Amino acid sequence: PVLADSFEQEASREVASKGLTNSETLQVEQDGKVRLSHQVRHQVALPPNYDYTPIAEHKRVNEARTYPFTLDPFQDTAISCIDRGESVLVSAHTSAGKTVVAEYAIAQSLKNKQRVIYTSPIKALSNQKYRELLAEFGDVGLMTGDITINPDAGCLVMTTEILRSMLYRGSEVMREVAWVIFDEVHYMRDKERGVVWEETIILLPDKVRYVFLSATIPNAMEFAEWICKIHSQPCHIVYTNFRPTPLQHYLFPAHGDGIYLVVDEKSTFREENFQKAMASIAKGDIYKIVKMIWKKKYNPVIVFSFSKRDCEELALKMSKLDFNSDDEKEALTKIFNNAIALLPETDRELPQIKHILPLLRRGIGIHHSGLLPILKEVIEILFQEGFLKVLFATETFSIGLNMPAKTVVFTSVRKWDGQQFRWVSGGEYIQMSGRAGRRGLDDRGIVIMMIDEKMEPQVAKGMVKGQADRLDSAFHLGYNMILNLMRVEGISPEFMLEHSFFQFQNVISVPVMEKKLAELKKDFDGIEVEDEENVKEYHEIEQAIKGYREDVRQVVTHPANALSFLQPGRLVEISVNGKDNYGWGAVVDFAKRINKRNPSAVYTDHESYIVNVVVNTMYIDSPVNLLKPFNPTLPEGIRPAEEGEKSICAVIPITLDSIKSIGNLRLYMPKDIRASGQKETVGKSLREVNRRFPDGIPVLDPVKNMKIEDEDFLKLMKKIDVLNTKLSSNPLTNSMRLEELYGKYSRKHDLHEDMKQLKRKISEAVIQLDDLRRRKRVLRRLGFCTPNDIIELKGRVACEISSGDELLLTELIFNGNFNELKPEQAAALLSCLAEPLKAMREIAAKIAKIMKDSKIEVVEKDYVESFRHELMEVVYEWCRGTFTQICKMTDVYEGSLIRMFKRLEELVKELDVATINSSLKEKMEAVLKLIHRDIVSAGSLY
Repeated sequence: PVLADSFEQEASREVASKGLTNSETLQVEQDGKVRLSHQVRHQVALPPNYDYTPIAEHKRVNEARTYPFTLDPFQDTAISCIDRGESVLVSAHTSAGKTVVAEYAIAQSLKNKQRVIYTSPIKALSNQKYRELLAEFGDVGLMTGDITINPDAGCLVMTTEILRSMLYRGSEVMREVAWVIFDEVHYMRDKERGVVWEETIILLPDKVRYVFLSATIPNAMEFAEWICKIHSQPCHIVYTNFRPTPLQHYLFPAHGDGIYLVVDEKSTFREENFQKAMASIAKGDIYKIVKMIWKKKYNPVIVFSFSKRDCEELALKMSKLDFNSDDEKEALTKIFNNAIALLPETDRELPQIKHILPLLRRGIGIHHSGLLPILKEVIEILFQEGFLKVLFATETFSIGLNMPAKTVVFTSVRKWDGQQFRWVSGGEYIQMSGRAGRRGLDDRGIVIMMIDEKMEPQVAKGMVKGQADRLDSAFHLGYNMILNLMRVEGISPEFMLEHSFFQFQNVISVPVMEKKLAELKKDFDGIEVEDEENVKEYHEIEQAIKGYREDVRQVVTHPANALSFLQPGRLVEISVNGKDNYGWGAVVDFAKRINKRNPSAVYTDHESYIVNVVVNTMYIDSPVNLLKPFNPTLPEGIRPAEEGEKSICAVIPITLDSIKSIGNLRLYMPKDIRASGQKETVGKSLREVNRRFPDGIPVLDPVKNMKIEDEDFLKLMKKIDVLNTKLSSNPLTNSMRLEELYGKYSRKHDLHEDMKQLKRKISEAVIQLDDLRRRKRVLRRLGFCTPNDIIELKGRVACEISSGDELLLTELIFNGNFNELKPEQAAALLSCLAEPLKAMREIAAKIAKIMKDSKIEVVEKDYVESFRHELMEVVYEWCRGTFTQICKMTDVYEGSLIRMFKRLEELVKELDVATINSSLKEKMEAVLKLIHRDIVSAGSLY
């Protein structure tokens, strides 16, 4: 395919505000308004020799849909693609200003008595768009699993999954369908729902036209080419950095009194205001800012926290304040109780609505991942109406609601993940902050970023003036899809892979690699070194030496030997993960690693113990306030200081792989921790000891000190002497150029091994094929036949898609006909004293030996513990019947229930797809009755 018709256009709007500062933010226009611009870029991907007319030159004859306001060029061009009948992709921020474009496509379809599909990811947003489209268009139709009404329609709204099935099933409506409109296309990078999007598209007919709707996305021109490649047709892209109601961006430093406009409505980076801000460098800070905003009247606020545990402590500490808005509570309680009575009664009690309602009263709440879907949409409507003024809410919203604005306040600048404490990304920042600002209802949206760490200009420039995450494919070959590939005709797995966006992105990367591997092949074949033959043998010998003593380190540093040493004060040589030398330090303590985020986790012998060390070589700006206990993942920003930087004393966690050597020395370690100078004094002792051994600290001899006398060990040391001989005995007896000719050849060798690894990434769809090949090799040993056609067992999967592992579950059926009180062991596969949990584990490892036999991933415990015993006895007791009792048996939020209830249940119950093991199909309808009625009519529409 071919790229053409590229152009940028400028556009500018008018709004004036001083906001949260002392001065007016922008140089003012006479009206009291402010002239602000935004750019809007377009290009098209065209098929070879396609007769194209430049979209700028186009004139629409017949306005399908007509609009009251002046359209924007980001809109106006998309609409001319649609009217040229040329697929178009639009990314802009969720002003949902995109809607204008969709509305046009629809109306254009129905004007032509054609049919057109509108897909969103989620059943709910299907209803919301449905109601919206219904009110404007009439013959609209809704297809969820949940709801399905007037399908004999011309405008059909369906979940993305619906469509997937329909393309796989009878391409039925499809025949009359002109345009398919994908909302929230950026969801395709999701590791989960992200394959649905890709698959679906891939399936679709080269003859249907597309309208893609995205949030802003860096490279989307890679997306259109793909469409232009696989549905052989023109695809336009339409991007804008437009912001519906401009944003302002403050840092609130944590000593906490002054507040600094850091990025403007341009976005001009207020560099000076910033460096002022960093200079003025944590519970109560938040209250100060909470009160401040209700007082400064930037009225409703989402206070983003990254954990559930934070949103709950911080929403209640502001439940002291706005217990007012209570002449408003003289109205609130009523639509809030439009609910609790709609409940089952026993499931209407409990610490559920308890608490909550003062916060409701006090114009406040929290935001789940733990509440109830109605508990949260009452809130969402409480937020819609602004009855709640501060919701202490979490990163993650229902994918994705509509939310009140004016005020967005990050409680932080960092995110955990077990545990990197890492900076918010460019991407994360745009989404979360994207919530501040309301159309018309706000002359500006406000972003306030509680910072608490010295942070470089280019770091924050990346975070506050960054871009959104790449759309990168999330495709991969799952079984219950391979089968469906196999069965229905015309459509090979091998056709899917070659057609995936994934293999596409990979296809583009290859000329990229080539240009550099060809750029590196000029440079390795550019460095020529004298007596290369003589240098080499010398270079290799020194490297063989390098490699053996590494083997030695691995022994010493091993927990069988090391641990018996290493008392507080032990001197240790730190090179963490091999790249961060922090030199000598002293042991504070150590501990068996306790991986809490993952129960069934396995660690190396070296990675299995965590060591605390005082080092004094720590870069001074390292946010050492961030590293957590016995968690040797050192946050980005925590580095050792290099030649000519300032240092400090810190206590860091390491693994035994971070240890370069154990000294034969112990200094004094205060058991009084790092308490008020205690770690600094040790810092002075390290300074002393490091000054007392400039050359180095005497290392413990493995043999004379550590009683290490393995036969295997000694032979290693012997090899070392053997080399050290041949090496010394080399005619680079101080060759006067030894450091010059080594350096010259080492660069040659470094570039050589690097040209190898880019020679490998290069040349290799041919990557995805193996899992395909290997999944069939697994599959044939089971349910598909050996010529790769679907047999019986591949009926006991292929139709599923909601598989809690479709193959361990298909295999337990044709084997284990249990009782009634014990088969709640589906908790073991769908949640992520008398036990039949060995029947799945004896069956798994065999299945997992196959997955090992067909050369896929791993059997060993990780496949066997892939199916979790953790909450196996909890969901087990629920099979015997209170809602309030079961919640006393462990520690999982009451929102984990309506998911896993509908996730352990929806696993047991879609077995639609036409009959039979009798004893199953009956004792299991019972299995479905003993849990549904305990929280009966799930029921949740709006």
